[PDB]
Amino acid sequence: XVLXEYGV
Amino acid sequence: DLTAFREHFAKAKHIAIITGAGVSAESGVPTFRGPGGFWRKWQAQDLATPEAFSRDPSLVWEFYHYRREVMRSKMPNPAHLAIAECEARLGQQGRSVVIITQNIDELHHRAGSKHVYEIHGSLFKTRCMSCGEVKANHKSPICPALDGKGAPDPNTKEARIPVELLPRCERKSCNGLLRPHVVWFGETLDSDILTAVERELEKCDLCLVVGTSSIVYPAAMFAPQVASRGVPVAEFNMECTPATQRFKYHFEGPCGSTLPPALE
Amino acid sequence: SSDLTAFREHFAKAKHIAIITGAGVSAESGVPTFRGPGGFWRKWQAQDLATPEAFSRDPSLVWEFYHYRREVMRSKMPNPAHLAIAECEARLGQQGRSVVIITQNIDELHHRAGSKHVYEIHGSLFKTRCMSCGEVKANHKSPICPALDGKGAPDPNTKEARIPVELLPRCERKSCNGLLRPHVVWFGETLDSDILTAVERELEKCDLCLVVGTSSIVYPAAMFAPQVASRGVPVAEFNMECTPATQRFKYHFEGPCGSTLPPALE
Ligand SMILES: [Zn+2]
Ligand SMILES: [Zn+2]
Repeated sequence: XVLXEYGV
Repeated sequence: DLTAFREHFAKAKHIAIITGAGVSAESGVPTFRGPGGFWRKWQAQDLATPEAFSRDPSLVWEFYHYRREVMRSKMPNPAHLAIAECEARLGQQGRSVVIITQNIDELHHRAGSKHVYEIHGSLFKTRCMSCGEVKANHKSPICPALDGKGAPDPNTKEARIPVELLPRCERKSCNGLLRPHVVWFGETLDSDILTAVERELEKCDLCLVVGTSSIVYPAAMFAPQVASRGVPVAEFNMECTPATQRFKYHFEGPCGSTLPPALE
Repeated sequence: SSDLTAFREHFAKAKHIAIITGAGVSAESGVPTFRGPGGFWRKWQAQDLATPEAFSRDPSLVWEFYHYRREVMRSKMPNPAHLAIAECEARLGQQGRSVVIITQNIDELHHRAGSKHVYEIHGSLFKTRCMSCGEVKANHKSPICPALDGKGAPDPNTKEARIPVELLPRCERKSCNGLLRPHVVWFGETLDSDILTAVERELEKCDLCLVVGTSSIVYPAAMFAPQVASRGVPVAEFNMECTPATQRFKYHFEGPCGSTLPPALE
């Protein structure tokens, strides 16, 4: 799954 | 160039509008990013996380209670509406218009946009931590214990509510703890939603990025897909647009001003 | 009364609210109204064109003027007041609480914010009246008719469309085929007795009245707010007219409606 803000 | 944009808009038949928090900001909604964006002693980054919730729901719920209450005085700006109206106006003629939004304040819903994708979920939706149910909730206060808590001042004492008295699952066969049905830092987006969006974008023949830019999350997950098919993309935001290297359709300045002319 | 939270406790208690809107609210949405000092249309102000004679004597021209006004709404959105109202009306109704708008405006902006129990007392731009048989239907067609298509340009210089009357909008119930006019009140035209009776009823029922983007002391707000205030029902003004210290009613709330009102009604 896609993190919010790509992890940041 | 404006009238260039207008002739795609004329021709175009499946439009997909991505909204950032620029539009929310234009309605007076706070958004807790950088320059002066704190709540009491913390920025969003501290509170909008699963651990913060595990570790202090009283506090997290205060934060979120406050955000729910502020919407009571905060109305949809002219963009929110031009969209809603354009969606409706176009649909009449069998023309498709969908909103894809990083915002969670239901302001599109209130302007009356219908085919909408809330990709961060919503403030006015609740998820039971026990059974997992997702129901809408616009109660003010969401529960007695929070009644007029969540005040935004650095100094404010913490409501310090016992967890049993935070909002709970009304299906009392469970009575689990509810959380805001919102995507937090370090949580994945709903694959179901992205598939639907991915479909929707692939169908689109004109894309609008509004109150944000193509180059940053979340727009940047999508704009490529559509741009890569040669579909024109148009930004409407406050980001400045350097000399010499102006994009094919940047529309600098507040959405509320820029957009309704564009969409009429 | 400057004081906010005082007002809020009537609002809490109150069960039939009646909100009167002036053109202040329309102005706050960018809507032009052609009286104000610099606001002409080609060679004339509203006063010249918004009359029965002007219509009898040059419908081509009047219809141009009105065609243009209809089209400008296409870019002009409801401001936060228009909505707070609509939302408050809806939110209150849920709890069996009554909310009605009484409005001097003719731009359907309340309708578009989604207010329902509304009284357009000057009629509306987007309603048509047959001169022959008298029929009243809504009309949002753009253009209202082919002959006016992209006419009505506002520049002093602009040539007149000069349309022959048979090609101006007509009664499509061809049992008649009369000429249509805008279903609006013009200068020197009295208000619909039907509507006033309904309003008179509505006001008599109300236990809180709001005057918005106008003031109690001037026509036509002054036909209403006094009647109800005089029975001790509280009246609250929300406007940008200074209306000097003595002319403010119970609660004044000076400054733009869009700012002032949503806090008040939430
Ligand atoms: Zn549950
Ligand atoms: Zn007729």
